[PDB]
Amino acid sequence: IPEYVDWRQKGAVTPVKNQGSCGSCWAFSAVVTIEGIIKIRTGNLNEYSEQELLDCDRRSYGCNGGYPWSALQLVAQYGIHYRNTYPYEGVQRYCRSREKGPYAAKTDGVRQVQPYNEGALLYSIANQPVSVVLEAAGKDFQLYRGGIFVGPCGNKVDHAVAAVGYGPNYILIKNSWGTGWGENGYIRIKRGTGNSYGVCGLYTSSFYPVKN
Repeated sequence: IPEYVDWRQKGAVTPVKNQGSCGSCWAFSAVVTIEGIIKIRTGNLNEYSEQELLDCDRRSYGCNGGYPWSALQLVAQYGIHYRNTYPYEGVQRYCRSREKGPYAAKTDGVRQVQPYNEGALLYSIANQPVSVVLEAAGKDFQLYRGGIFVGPCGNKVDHAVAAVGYGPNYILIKNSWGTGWGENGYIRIKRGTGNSYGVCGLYTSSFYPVKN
């Protein structure tokens, strides 16, 4: 695997989104990975619906939070429409999938990255973007304006995000707080510190879609 990976220089990442007030980060995170794998397999970059996971994953708690792994199973069993067909509302409605016609994409399952393992995360990112969680509740995280973020933060992971690259000293994260946060919506979190949690808990639970 190479020293730098940035899926944006491969055209596999869509613009930065803003989830709003709704605790819909789990849905945001999942759709990053799905836009990623479908580009990698088909050579096309598409935007998919966070609002359909919001409404339709039963497992997760709508605007109160939820699970990128439940969302990514829903897309493996059923599929997902495009974003322009089932646009973001930032409120949980009921599941409208059956109304919006046949799914635009379906994936073939979901895998877990082995947790607490920087190298297994780096090797997964070198393959495609990955859904990751971290502790975002801290002020230092919220106030982040750019540079390689080192904390402070703990590991009471609370927020799902997508890892779309890495370098020698960082992992490159697409967040869902719009472009005025961070580096135009992105954060570079420090890696290689030897905290098996990863900085802010980054190594706690990572999942990626499987598409043949």
